[PDB]
Amino acid sequence: MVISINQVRQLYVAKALKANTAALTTAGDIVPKADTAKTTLYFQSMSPAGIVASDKINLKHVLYAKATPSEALAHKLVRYSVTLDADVSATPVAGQNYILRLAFRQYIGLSEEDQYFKYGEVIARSGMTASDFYKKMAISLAKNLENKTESTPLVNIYLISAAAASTDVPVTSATKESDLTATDYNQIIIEETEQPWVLGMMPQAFIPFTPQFLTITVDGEDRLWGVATVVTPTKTVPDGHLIADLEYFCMGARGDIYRGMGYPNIIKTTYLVDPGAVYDVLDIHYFYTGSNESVQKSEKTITLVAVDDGSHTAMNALIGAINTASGLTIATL
Amino acid sequence: MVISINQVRQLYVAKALKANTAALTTAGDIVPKADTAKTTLYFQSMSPAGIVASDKINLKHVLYAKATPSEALAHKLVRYSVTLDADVSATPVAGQNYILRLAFRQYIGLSEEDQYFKYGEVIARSGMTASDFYKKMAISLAKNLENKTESTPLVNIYLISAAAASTDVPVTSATKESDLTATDYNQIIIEETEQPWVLGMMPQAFIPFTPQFLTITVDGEDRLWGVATVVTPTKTVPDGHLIADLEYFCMGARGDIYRGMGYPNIIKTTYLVDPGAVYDVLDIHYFYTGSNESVQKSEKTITLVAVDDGSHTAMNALIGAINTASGLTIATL
Amino acid sequence: TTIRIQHKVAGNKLNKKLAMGIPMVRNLESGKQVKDTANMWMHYVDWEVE
Amino acid sequence: LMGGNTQGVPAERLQQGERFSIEFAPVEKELSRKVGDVRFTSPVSMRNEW
Repeated sequence: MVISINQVRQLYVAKALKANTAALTTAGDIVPKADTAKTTLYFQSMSPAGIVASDKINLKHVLYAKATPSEALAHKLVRYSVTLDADVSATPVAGQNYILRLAFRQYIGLSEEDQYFKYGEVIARSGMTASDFYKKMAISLAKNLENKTESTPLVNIYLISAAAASTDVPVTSATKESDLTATDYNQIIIEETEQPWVLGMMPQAFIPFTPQFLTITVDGEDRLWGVATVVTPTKTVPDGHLIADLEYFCMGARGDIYRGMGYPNIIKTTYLVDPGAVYDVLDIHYFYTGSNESVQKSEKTITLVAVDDGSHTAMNALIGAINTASGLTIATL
Repeated sequence: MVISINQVRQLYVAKALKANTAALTTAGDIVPKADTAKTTLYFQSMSPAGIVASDKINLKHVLYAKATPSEALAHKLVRYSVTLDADVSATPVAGQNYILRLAFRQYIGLSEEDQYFKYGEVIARSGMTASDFYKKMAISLAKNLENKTESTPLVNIYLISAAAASTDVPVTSATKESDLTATDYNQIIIEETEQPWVLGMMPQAFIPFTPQFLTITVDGEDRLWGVATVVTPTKTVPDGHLIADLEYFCMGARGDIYRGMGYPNIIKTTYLVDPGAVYDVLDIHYFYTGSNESVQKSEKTITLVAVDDGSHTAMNALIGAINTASGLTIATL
Repeated sequence: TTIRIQHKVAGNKLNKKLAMGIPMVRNLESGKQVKDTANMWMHYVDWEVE
Repeated sequence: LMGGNTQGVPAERLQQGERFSIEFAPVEKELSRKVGDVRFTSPVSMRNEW
């Protein structure tokens, strides 16, 4: 995850909090250090290879210091709710083929020009019901979108029973109309699915989609049967994978930039971020200005990430520490 | 009234103070707008064409912010009192020609510093007393300076009788001794005059003067007879014309800089300052610093005018709102 | 590794001839230990900067 | 107050109407910072008929 930097960015994992430079026993222990006359601030961190300190922060040249919670970084997955238009017809047409189209916007390549379309076709029948049509439509999408041969996950598709009205019924390529025993299906949800991830090689990305419809003859005129609607998301990709790449990136400023170039002849960097966790982040923006002519600023950032137990204890304790040592006020989250 | 600028000046008229953006209905309606954290301040003003917003003021970069009472911008009209000194002679000496001079520092139509005179002749005879002298000297002055022939005198002449001592008796190029029938005239007062003003062509301006007396022979000695003392002014010149010009010039910084140049092919701007009203002014000097390597300051100022009604009510409320919004401590009038 | 140095002079030193000069033990490349004198203060600044 | 004054300037010289004039902008001989500014004026026009 290559990012933009305001001339530098540096990261320190606050696994623990020790209150003294003496108590820095294990990696990830961090202490905020500021003199009584609050003019400088820095952090003594315990590295896999010994103690280490961060650049000193002039409490006069600090621009913004803010803590961001884990949920702020959790990508809510876009989910649509496609139903058939009660205007055209509240029920399927006897002998029409309903072909739903899912145009995917950012496919393998970065650009919006890298398009990819997936279809779900359902030829309706006399006596067919709406629930039965949603059933078959979702199953067709499953075979096309939730198949196992697809190179990359594309979308999740569900079903909702009016009786439930909130529970989403998964519909996978193994599912079959015998397993979907209901008659009050209202809609078809199509949700965004998390793409893969690799530290330093595949950043956390997504591929978005819009559902498009083809036109059916309802009396004698071509018309669209469906209305695609965006409803509140309910799934979120957690922060663990972003912070990890952030550390994989921001530790090359404090150290080795040749992360792996030179395979036998390299210098491995041990990391302290577990991508299976949820960290709250804290960023401080500050600068250095020189003397009598070197007034040009050098804006800099020092980021601290702490795991969230659900109530932001590690960070709130870290905030109290920095605030009582620096006189700052960083608005505990 | 072309002025000197610290890279910009912008003027907005506070014809009415409203609490919200929704209440901006008439042109001149204004509301100070600042966030709850008090990071930036801006003004939403109703122009004849929709609401316009001012520049945003980073409330950390405010250099100064003071308001004026509308009495500071008023110009008192200078007036002397001429009198013949009892030292030389408490009454005119016969045969001597008394010639009074009015030393102006500019011409009537020009602003460059020059020496410009106007004269008044009187030749004294055996019976002429002080009253008759002031009378004939005043009429001579009027006929010599009130030879305008187009517009208006350059100074105004009056006489004061010892009985009144406060009632200025006007003298014009038409006056004649038959109109002046008193015998207790004791001085001559000469006030400055409000010269022609045009909105963006002729700035408000005055031409000071000094009554100088030439030499007469009294006992074989050439001597000066007069006493040009400076009595306190009684008339004033408000800022309406002065402010209106400020608007006319400072509206070319957000509007059209040409104003009548390509006369058929122009853009005409509507101005909300009422020349004839008295405005109390407010001003906020601020700057924009910038990013890395871009420390150079772009200093700016936003000034606001509001009619005074004796008590500076309008401006006092406007600043009270601005202090409530931006937390500043601007002082009231 | 990277090394830097600086030195600020007031612009009024452009050609400030020195009154008496400043004798110095200046060293050449190898045949060094040449005693020299600074008539202009710039020559003395230039030599130690280098 | 410049000019080596140690006593001040009487108020009489500091009253409405006292006209002032620009003389020059002096600076240091060492490490002088920018100072001064220039001035501009506009013309007028007169007209006459045949």
